[PDB]
Amino acid sequence: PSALTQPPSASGSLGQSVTISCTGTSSDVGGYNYVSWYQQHAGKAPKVIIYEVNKRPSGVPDRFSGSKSGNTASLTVSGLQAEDEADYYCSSYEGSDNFVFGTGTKVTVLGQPKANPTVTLFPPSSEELQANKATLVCLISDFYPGAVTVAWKADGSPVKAGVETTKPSKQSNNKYAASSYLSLTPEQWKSHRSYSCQVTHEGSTVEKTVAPTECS
Amino acid sequence: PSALTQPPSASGSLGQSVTISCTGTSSDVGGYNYVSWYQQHAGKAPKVIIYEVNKRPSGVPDRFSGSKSGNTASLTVSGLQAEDEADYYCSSYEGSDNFVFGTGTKVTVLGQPKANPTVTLFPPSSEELQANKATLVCLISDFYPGAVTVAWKADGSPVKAGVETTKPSKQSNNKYAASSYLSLTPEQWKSHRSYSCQVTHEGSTVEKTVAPTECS
Repeated sequence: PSALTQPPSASGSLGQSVTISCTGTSSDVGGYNYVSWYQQHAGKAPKVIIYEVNKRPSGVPDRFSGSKSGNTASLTVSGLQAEDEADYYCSSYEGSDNFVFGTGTKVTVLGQPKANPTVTLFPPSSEELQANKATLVCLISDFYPGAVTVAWKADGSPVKAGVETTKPSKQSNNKYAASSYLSLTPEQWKSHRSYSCQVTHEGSTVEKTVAPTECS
Repeated sequence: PSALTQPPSASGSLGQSVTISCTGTSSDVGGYNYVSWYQQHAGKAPKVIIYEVNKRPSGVPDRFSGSKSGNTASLTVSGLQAEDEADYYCSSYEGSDNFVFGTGTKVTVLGQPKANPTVTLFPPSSEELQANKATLVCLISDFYPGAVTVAWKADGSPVKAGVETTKPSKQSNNKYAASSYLSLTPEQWKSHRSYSCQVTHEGSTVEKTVAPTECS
């Protein structure tokens, strides 16, 4: 048997463009015209962007393009914008009711501005307290690239315990977002002068502090 | 569109019959009797394991039952093997220009006891408002298996905009954790009576309700 052959790397820079290969055989891509191009975000829906070798779906943007050339179908995504980072799989009709897929391509943009994160600290809410538990959410958002560390602090002295810190998702703007949490008893909470959230990105350190004051 | 609701996570032990749904919004009910179940394992690509409602593609093992009882496609793995662990996306071709995939269902083979999320909602920090910002963060912790839905409400109204759910991460306790933020303008924050955060997970659903209150 066999798959379909794409190469796993189509890198380009913004404004520019990229040109992905999907090679089949005269049994799938060669003979039938039904070659489709999926766009897929990390472990999210994929969707049809190209379907009958090349044609526009309506709500698919104006510049992903498909080509056929023998055993080979090609997507050329012209003009490159950030978000085009994805995984693009092809599909080729075989016969006797069966569709076969590709190795897929991870697409990468370059020249995307780097961002130092917005760091929002959240003190333990009123009800959290009424229930008698306390949690601190450091919301580390809007960064790029996706390397960022987190540290919490007792009071100057550190907190290397209690903390769970999710590691970085990607959002609607092709910028990354992560969070960190200190789970503590309100004892602990009302005991200390302040609890910090230190967040470290491409050399730019940020520290946000929280003191029992709140409004919550 | 996002027009085929699929569960966040399904799970069983080796031997359990795991049923999976694609519930379609209004549209072509009894109108696309042409739904397709597709796998994705980590790092592979989408093997379509069901076409035309109940039809098995070449070499799909008979375990992988399929039906569409009424508005609802229901795949059924009628004997869980380890390798069944995968994402599952349904699909519907609603007229040439329109291919739709379900939201996606993750199948886990039970490796820990099942553990429903602790939904904890944080309200805009006092200070943050002092800076004219409004952000809420729904924190979702300590769940298994790690595949969870999030929905927000502005007064029982899906807040469709400004939402940024992340992706499950392994916590040192070997359970998952996610978080959805919501960026807002102060005025809009006050101008709503309540805000809730509803997190769907394997039958259980948790919704946490929040409201504007002051200090200042």
